[PDB]
Amino acid sequence: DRTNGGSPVVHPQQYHTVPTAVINGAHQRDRYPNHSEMQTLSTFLRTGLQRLEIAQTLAQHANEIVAAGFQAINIADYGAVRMKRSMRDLGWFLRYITYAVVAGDTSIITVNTRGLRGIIPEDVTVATTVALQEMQWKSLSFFPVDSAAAALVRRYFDVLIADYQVEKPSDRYRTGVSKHDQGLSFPESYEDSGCAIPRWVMKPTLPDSEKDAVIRAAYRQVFERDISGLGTAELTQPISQLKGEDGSMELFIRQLGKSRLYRQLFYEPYMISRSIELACRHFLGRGLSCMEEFQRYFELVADQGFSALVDALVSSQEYADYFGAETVPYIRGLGIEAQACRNWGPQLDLFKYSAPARKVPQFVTAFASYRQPLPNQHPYGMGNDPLETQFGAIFPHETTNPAAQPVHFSEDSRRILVGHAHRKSHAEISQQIFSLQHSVESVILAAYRQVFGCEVLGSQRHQAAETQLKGGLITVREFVRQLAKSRSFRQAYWENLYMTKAAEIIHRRLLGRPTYGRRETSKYYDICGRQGFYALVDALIDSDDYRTAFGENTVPYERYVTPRGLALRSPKGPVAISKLRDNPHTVGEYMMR
Amino acid sequence: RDTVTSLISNYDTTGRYLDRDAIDSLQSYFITGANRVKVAAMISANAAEISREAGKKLFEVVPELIRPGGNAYTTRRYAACLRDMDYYLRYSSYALVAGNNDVLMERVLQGLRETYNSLGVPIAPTVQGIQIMKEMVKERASDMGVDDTSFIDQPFDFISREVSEIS
Amino acid sequence: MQDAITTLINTSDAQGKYLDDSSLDTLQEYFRSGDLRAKAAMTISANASTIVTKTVAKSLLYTDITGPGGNMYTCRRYAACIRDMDFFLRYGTYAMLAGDASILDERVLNGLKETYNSLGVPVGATIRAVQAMKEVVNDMLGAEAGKEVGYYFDHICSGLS
Amino acid sequence: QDAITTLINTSDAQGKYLDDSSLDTLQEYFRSGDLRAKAAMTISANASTIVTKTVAKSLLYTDITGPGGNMYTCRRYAACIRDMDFFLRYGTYAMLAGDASILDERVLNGLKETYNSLGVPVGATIRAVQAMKEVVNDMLGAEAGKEVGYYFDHICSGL
Amino acid sequence: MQDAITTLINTSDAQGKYLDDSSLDTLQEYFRSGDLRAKAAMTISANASTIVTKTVAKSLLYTDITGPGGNMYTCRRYAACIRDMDFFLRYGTYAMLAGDASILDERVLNGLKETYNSLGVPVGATIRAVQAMKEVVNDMLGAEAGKEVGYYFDHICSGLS
Amino acid sequence: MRMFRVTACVPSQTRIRTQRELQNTYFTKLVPYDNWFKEQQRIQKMGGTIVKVELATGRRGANTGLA
Amino acid sequence: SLVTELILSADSEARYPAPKELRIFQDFVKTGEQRVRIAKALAANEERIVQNGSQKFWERCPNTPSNSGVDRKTASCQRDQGWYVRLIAYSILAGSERPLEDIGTVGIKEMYNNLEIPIRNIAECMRCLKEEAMAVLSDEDAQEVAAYFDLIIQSL
Amino acid sequence: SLVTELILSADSEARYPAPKELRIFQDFVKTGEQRVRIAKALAANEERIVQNGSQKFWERCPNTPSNSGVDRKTASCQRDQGWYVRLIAYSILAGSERPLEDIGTVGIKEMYNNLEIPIRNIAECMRCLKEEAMAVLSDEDAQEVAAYFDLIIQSL
Ligand SMILES: *[C@@H](C)[C@H]1/C(=C/c2[nH]c(/C=C3N=C(/C=C4\NC(=O)C(CC)=C4C)C(C)=C\3CCC(=O)O)c(CCC(=O)O)c2C)NC(=O)[C@@H]1C
Ligand SMILES: *[C@H](C)[C@H]1/C(=C/c2[nH]c(/C=C3N=C(/C=C4\NC(=O)C(CC)=C4C)C(C)=C\3CCC(=O)O)c(CCC(=O)O)c2C)NC(=O)[C@@H]1C
Ligand SMILES: *[C@H](C)[C@H]1/C(=C/c2[nH]c(/C=C3N=C(/C=C4\NC(=O)C(CC)=C4C)C(C)=C\3CCC(=O)O)c(CCC(=O)O)c2C)NC(=O)[C@@H]1C
Ligand SMILES: *[C@H](C)[C@H]1/C(=C/c2[nH]c(/C=C3N=C(/C=C4\NC(=O)C(CC)=C4C)C(C)=C\3CCC(=O)O)c(CCC(=O)O)c2C)NC(=O)[C@@H]1C
Ligand SMILES: *[C@H](C)[C@H]1/C(=C/c2[nH]c(/C=C3N=C(/C=C4\NC(=O)C(CC)=C4C)C(C)=C\3CCC(=O)O)c(CCC(=O)O)c2C)NC(=O)[C@@H]1C
Ligand SMILES: *[C@H](C)[C@H]1/C(=C/c2[nH]c(/C=C3N=C(/C=C4\NC(=O)C(CC)=C4C)C(C)=C\3CCC(=O)O)c(CCC(=O)O)c2C)NC(=O)[C@@H]1C
Ligand SMILES: *[C@H](C)[C@H]1/C(=C/c2[nH]c(/C=C3N=C(/C=C4\NC(=O)C(CC)=C4C)C(C)=C\3CCC(=O)O)c(CCC(=O)O)c2C)NC(=O)[C@@H]1C
Ligand SMILES: *[C@H](C)[C@H]1/C(=C/c2[nH]c(/C=C3N=C(/C=C4\NC(=O)C(CC)=C4C)C(C)=C\3CCC(=O)O)c(CCC(=O)O)c2C)NC(=O)[C@@H]1C
Ligand SMILES: CCC1=C(C)/C(=C/C2=NC(=C\c3[nH]c(/C=C4\NC(=O)C(C)=C4CC)c(C)c3CCC(=O)O)/C(CCC(=O)O)=C2C)NC1=O
Ligand SMILES: [Cl-]
Repeated sequence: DRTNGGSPVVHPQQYHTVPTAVINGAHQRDRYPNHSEMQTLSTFLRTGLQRLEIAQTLAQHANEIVAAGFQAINIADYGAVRMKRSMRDLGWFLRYITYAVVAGDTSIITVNTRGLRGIIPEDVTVATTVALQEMQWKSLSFFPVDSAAAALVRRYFDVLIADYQVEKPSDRYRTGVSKHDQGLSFPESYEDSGCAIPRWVMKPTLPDSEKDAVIRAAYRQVFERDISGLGTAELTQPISQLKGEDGSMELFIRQLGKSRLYRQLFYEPYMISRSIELACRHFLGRGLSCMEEFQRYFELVADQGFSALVDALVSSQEYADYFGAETVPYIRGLGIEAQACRNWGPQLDLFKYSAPARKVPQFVTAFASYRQPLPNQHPYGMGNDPLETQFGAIFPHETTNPAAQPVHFSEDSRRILVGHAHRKSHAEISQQIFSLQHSVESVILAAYRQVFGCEVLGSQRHQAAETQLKGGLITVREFVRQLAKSRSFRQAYWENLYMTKAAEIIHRRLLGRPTYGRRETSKYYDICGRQGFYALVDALIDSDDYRTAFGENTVPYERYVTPRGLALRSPKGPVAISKLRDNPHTVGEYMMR
Repeated sequence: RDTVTSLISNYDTTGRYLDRDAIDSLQSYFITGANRVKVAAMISANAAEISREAGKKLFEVVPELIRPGGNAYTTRRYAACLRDMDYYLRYSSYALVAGNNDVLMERVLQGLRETYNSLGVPIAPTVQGIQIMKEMVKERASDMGVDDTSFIDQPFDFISREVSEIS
Repeated sequence: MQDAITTLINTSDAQGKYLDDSSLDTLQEYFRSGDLRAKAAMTISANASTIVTKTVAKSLLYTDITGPGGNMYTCRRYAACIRDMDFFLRYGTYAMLAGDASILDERVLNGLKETYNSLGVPVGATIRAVQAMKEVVNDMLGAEAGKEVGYYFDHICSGLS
Repeated sequence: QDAITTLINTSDAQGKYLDDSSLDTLQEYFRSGDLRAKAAMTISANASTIVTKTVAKSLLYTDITGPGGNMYTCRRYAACIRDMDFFLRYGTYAMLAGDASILDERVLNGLKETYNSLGVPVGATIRAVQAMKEVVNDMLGAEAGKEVGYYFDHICSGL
Repeated sequence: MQDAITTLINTSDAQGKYLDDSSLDTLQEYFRSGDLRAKAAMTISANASTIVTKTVAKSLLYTDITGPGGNMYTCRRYAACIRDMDFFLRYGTYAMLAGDASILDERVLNGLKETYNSLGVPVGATIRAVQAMKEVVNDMLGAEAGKEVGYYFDHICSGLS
Repeated sequence: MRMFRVTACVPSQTRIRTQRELQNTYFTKLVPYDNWFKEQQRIQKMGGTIVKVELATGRRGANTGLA
Repeated sequence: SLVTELILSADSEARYPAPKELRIFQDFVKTGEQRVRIAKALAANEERIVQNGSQKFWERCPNTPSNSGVDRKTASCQRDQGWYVRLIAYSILAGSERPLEDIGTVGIKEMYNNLEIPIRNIAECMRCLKEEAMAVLSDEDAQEVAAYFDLIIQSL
Repeated sequence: SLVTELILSADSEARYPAPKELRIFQDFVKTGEQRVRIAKALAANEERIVQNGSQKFWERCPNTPSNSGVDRKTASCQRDQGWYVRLIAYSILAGSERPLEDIGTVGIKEMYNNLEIPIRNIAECMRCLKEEAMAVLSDEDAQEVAAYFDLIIQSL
């Protein structure tokens, strides 16, 4: 019903362990973990003995812990479901304490507990904190409290009680930046679960290494990677103006954007629209929110160049609202702020490091074609549509230059195909038919040029079928089936091909027309997947469409194409779409009356 | 685009002036606008109750979502689901004011299925909770005194239809 | 359809010489892992339906991806998911036996992401199903052949993710 | 996602306390963690030398460094070196995590499309990464080299 | 496809008139170049394989494109190149005898750049080879008919480019 | 190119910064001429008191050569 | 045009134009002078050919929408006759009936049924126009033009 | 390779490989040591099988473009003989004629007819290299190489 922006694989972080946080920090700094991060990992793995045995004893005595766990409530007055949820919550809290102990971080507790004050009905919060305190007392009662890790269990229970005592924490807000931009809200649990992103702020009195760290993060934001090791980052005047008391991080972002390094990376190999999307990534930390934002950017580039677009992005209200003056732009993804569903696919394909690997501009295609009806496309995306030439299964690769526009067609949806029957005439399409073009030999050759769009070598000749048809033992339909069951046909159209692409190209060669919808394509794919290649060839030759169109004594021929096929078959444009205006009069040349 | 601007844009794209059918439809929308504003007011006064109680009713009828396998188990995911409920209620109220689903088209259905398939969010509990929200706003509108509950029926049904699958 | 032998021949043939000593060591490695690859493929052939039953049992059932409005609802869709899982098992086996995943790359992973995004098939869910299949084969085969076939199962997941 | 995250994810998905087999898997991770960390440190102090030796033994004096090859045109050579450093450091990240999730989320997704769009040979990349596995094996020891070659082999799996 | 008479007729029909005087002398130019166009087509048809032989011998042979790692290594790739050259020369004959480049538009240059970039067929070397074919056919048909067929060969080269 | 040395303090009135979103507001910044109009308008839109605007680079009354 | 039929005949079986196709080609490229003269004559006397065809057509079969008193319908009929004999000139120049087919006689039947004009009335008018083309042209030129007029007659 | 033929035969019928196919696989991976030995021997004596092949191929049929006085053509003939014995070694290692066919013997005829070298003289030279491969290899190895040399003789 509507075109798809892509559903990429996302892994939302529910919490942080100790190793995940350290690796997140080292990764977000683009470096090997250093000696203190090394000491983090090694010290936590050293305490792992005590942590695992704490979790062992707590899981072993969980039944008695939650059995032991203000005005005590009545079972009958509270309700059976509410009593069940009280016991479930209590066992759940103990489980998450053991989870935190093994993970070495209270991030799971703090994320999953801090905003629970009113989720639990808040008239039983005194009962809740008394029960949690009694669980703390009992867990320490059978875990000896002199100087052991019972201090650790006390601290983790205290952190759980402290998180639960925190009242209503305000949801974070990604406010709409324009009339076309929707505002979004964001729970603080989702904010605290999200991966910590370093906020590189450059102040004039920072030490040199901290400044160089901020410069390196600026390179990683803008140029997508660290270029400082290379001699291409020779920008000694911008760096030097940036380091001391002047030329702040915003001016430096602009200087990085207008540099020819940025043009070589993200403007020279791209058309304007893809370049605009990448600039949105590199200067605001987010993709295009809406079509109208892209209209503003595209018109601005059209009359003033791309450097003015960089100037407008870093001079925008949103830039000063998020990154201010001396904060490096950072990527605003899943847990950093609230995400919109509008650009979910394009923006998650843009935040990925393989965003320059795509040339076709993902945002504008999705945003425009959502406000348009369904496109003329094979039901399993446009990569399944081969190139309408005489021969050769030429499909768009999913990896090499991904130009993918996924679209959901219904099962009953049918493709519009441009037939050659209504077009042209008769005795114009009966020159490409080759029934029984009366010589047998010509019919063998034309059956080849249908089955393999060009004449084949002698090793690819199916000479036994030639002798059979010259003797009248088999008819044209059986010969075409034998050619389509030859080994070289399998190599040409079945082995080195995606299976539904293989089925579609065999359908185009054996039927002379693309498939219509998921009925046909689903049936062929199911046949060739549960039964195989020769079964699909037999089912396509014995298909009722083959019998109605090509019968038994007629070589298959192309009958229908995609409209893209005719657009390829008219590079000068179509014949007569509206009467031309040869020798016209325009104002200005007329006004000089 | 509300009903007015959508109908005007359609006639602009075909080049016609306003015929009497458009004048009748515009006057009908302008008459229903008092009820639409009343429902928007009740919604703005009871939105947290409506969205949260719909989430609670959904988790009672679909029990698995708060169970450990479900994609609303922890309170992080629970709060995310309730915030989604508030999202649906707010944009359905926007569409109720406008009388048109363009707001839903560009700001609710613009990739919701892609997000819910990326995160593993189940589609059908989401539309079941949307229907619980619709029945809730229907019943407190009927108690408030609005006989015509037809207007408040449409945005939740549109979100459900565009989000749900084909059986 | 390229295999470890044919990849070795093609890298030697693009440079224009005979296969060298390190390539011959890689060839010996394939020639001596062939027996366990054949035994693993025979076991997979015997127990493929049991694998797919177990795989869907531990990963795709009793989540609301299976209930009404799921992608596994509307029984033809369940049969479609089972048929796809069979295809991943068979093609991971084909890649395992031949030594290289060229069959995966050319028959499955080229356009399956576009197809699954077009149908609305949840890609993370089918990645989870592939690694559940990987764990099932790990459980009923052992480590060595298990990690050898889980290599190409993880290749399938990489082509999906 | 490290090994602790994947283990607690399984346990919380089935809704129980950490089971004895799960605790045993955590035990293997936690008491192999010291050799993992040591390997991480010496992989950090000797990453440049490893990349040098691996380019020397796998990617040099083949016709991909020659004219018309993929490691002609010195900036492409520097990009090749940086890709090798990324692979080394992210295999290190996975080694410290105990899980290949950082690989699946930051390297292997995005890599095949990038390499096929740029025209980078996948086979030369995998032979370079396996040379990396051998070099880290030789300079580390069999156990640490195997534990990091598991993640190097995961990277080669995604290619 | 279209020819010179057809495209003149279609432009005049789009204007809604008969063949005007300018299209008339254009049609006279066609109707007096016809005999030499037919003789040039006959001479090309007599020596198509020899033209492809000289073309490949002067443009593609003794380069890295034919050695190992080149596009014309692995003999069936050489045959595919030779058959593409047969197509280029035959369709250039079609466009020369027709008097319009329309047949090259609907049967050669449509999707051909996309096809060659998909296969890794180098397009600049193909342009070099088609212009070598232009020199070969210019050699023994003469300048004039050679210039006429080289016009359509240059159109082929522009379409590849 | 001619530069403006601008000191201004731009306050936030629409958002509460939690602990990290707080950056600074009192910035002294070299501003290019071709953007200073838009920066003045932007920091007037957000509500900043502009206390110091001087011409860091270039002279006054330049008919040419100012960039 | 017959050149296009020769090329599509040389094409679609993957072969260079045979000597016989070149023989028909030289015959056509030498008859081109006569074709040009026929087309010039037809363009010269188109107006009176249409008027005399309308004269015989309204005399013989007067129960048509053209002579129902409305001047716009008969203006359309006049222009249609002129367009058809112009297509006859086009097919004369092109040496084959393909211009006639692709411009006026492929979807002719459903065209006139949408315009509600009876088919046999158009066939009668085309018989009249064929007779006018006979009366103003020499015998060879009459045969050349009458072949395409018969092509229209079959098409209705 | 034999493995690729077993996988593609298991494919196209949508079924896992049979016990017979995997049995052939075990036999082949056992024979791989002998096949590596044959490949090493061919790679060791490539120079001298090419030299002696040229010797007797010029002693039998001198009416070839090879010995026509151009030493570049002799170099090309030597290189072609070396490439084809290398392809035979590839078929030995692969165990199927797939490297011999796909690189060498699909477009033999179009390539060598475009090159103007007559086909059957190359057939004679390949017989010459077959006799040398007899002369230098042990009997089982000679038969294994002979299978692909006879495939080459079929190809031309
Ligand atoms: C109850 C509703 C179901 C449920 C919800 C759930 N959703 C998410 C995460 C997100 N939800 C959205 C939604 C929107 N963004 C928009 O712009 C719009 C229109 C205004 C909508 C509806 C988004 C983008 C996300 C991503 C996170 C974010 O906040 O930006 C989650 C959390 C996912 C996770 O595991 O991290 C949940 C739990 N879950 C259920 O089980 C119910 C069926
Ligand atoms: C004019 C000849 C035809 C025409 C044009 C038309 N285009 C748009 C909209 C866009 N055009 C583009 C184009 C480009 N992006 C690039 O990067 C490049 C630079 C080389 C080009 C040429 C884009 C991205 C858009 C969208 C942004 C924008 O609208 O400016 C429209 C408007 C479409 C709409 O729905 O608003 C139009 C009308 N239309 C015709 O009918 C002419 C034949
Ligand atoms: C009862 C008549 C028989 C029976 C039932 C049984 N079924 C399952 C498990 C499942 N059954 C379904 C059913 C459907 N999905 C659909 O789309 C349709 C049509 C709308 C149907 C009927 C599904 C999806 C499952 C999977 C479990 C789930 O929901 O996650 C079981 C359990 C088997 C197990 O181990 O999971 C059983 C027992 N058993 C009998 O004896 C009867 C013959
Ligand atoms: C199952 C584990 C998951 C799942 C699957 C699912 N898939 C489909 C439909 C299709 N799957 C394919 C896949 C392929 N095409 C190929 O050529 C190959 C073999 C190499 C594969 C794997 C295709 C083409 C289809 C479309 C078939 C059709 O047109 O009917 C469905 C059904 C889609 C529908 O709406 O009917 C399903 C359910 N879904 C899950 O939830 C699992 C995680
Ligand atoms: C000579 C002035 C100095 C010197 C040279 C030296 N070079 C190498 C090895 C290589 N040199 C290159 C160079 C390039 N490849 C390119 O694509 C470009 C752009 C045109 C350049 C400059 C490469 C890639 C290699 C590796 C070999 C290969 O091609 O695969 C060596 C050998 C180093 C080694 O360890 O073997 C040497 C010695 N040595 C000096 O002392 C001079 C200062
Ligand atoms: C080197 C051993 C092999 C090789 C490498 C090569 N890579 C590129 C270009 C890029 N590589 C990447 C990959 C990444 N960037 C990252 O940040 C990550 C880690 C998270 C990865 C995996 C990217 C994005 C690029 C694009 C441009 C860039 O240089 O960053 C090149 C240059 C390709 C070109 O034509 O520009 C090369 C040469 N190539 C080989 O042949 C070796 C096998
Ligand atoms: C020869 C001068 C150059 C060259 C050629 C080459 N081509 C192929 C493969 C194909 N060529 C085509 C071409 C066409 N299909 C059509 O319908 C038409 C007219 C529109 C043409 C010209 C196709 C489709 C293929 C693929 C299928 C087939 O081979 O029949 C190859 C083989 C490459 C491969 O990997 O298959 C080659 C080598 N190579 C050169 O170096 C020359 C510059
Ligand atoms: C020698 C046994 C016979 C012979 C040889 C001969 N060959 C050439 C020229 C070439 N031979 C080839 C061959 C191949 N290209 C490939 O890709 C393959 C690999 C499977 C082969 C075998 C080619 C392409 C050429 C052209 C040069 C080049 O490689 O670029 C010649 C010279 C022809 C000339 O003058 O151009 C000769 C003499 N001649 C005989 O008489 C022997 C029977
Ligand atoms: C830290 C682990 C964790 C916990 C314990 C948690 C709390 C939680 N309990 C919840 C709710 C309740 N807990 C309780 C009960 C308690 N929770 C307690 O810990 C104690 C001692 C009490 C008071 C008796 C009740 C009555 C509810 C009502 C649920 C409803 O409104 O329908 C919920 C809502 C989802 C659900 O119904 O399952 C959440 C999100 N969510 C988490 O992530
Ligand atoms: Cl701690």
